[PDB]
Amino acid sequence: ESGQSVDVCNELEYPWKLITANNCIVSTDESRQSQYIYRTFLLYNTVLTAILKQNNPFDVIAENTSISIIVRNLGSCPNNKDRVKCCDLNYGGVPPGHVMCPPREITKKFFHYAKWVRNPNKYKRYSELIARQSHARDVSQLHLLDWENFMGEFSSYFGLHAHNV
DNA sequence: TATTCCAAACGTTAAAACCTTTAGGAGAAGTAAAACAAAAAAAAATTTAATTAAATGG
Repeated sequence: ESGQSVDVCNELEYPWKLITANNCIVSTDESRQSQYIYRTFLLYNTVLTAILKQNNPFDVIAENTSISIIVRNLGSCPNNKDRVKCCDLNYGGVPPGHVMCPPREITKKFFHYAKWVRNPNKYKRYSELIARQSHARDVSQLHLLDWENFMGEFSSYFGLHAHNV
């Protein structure tokens, strides 16, 4: 009851809603974290594309593309192996090196969440994917910790307040 | 001792395909009636003998 609950998937007018309702799903905190990670890594991909003097392999949503093979291509970042070796990439701006090296399993679960889009109607098959507890509690919570570490260090790297989420 | 990924079996959720149940139309044998013609059986009429009714007659 508390807060603004008027935003419901019954967004028609009294009779027309009485006839049919908007397509909708169940939202829960864990899928919300999945979405946060998703949007933030979309932002990260956009910034890479912007400062890149080469293509951005992390920007292709095709099928045969697999985060596994791309990871195998690029590999763990030197000063932090949990990250990825984006330091060697080619930027039109001066290479910041390690600065652009996100974690590993975070990107894995990001890609698996992304490949959801093929059939959104099977929403639950990936609704929670990134932050799933499939112990695994430690694994996924520390993955969230690593992701938010990347988020904050990026934000500080460009003066962005951590509160802009 | 204890990693590290790299590969690999397994479960579960959708898609797709498949069998199902019912519904509408299509001939198809089966029953039946339509009709056909002999056969049998009944009916109809026939003719004589017998009977009686009546006139002729001991």
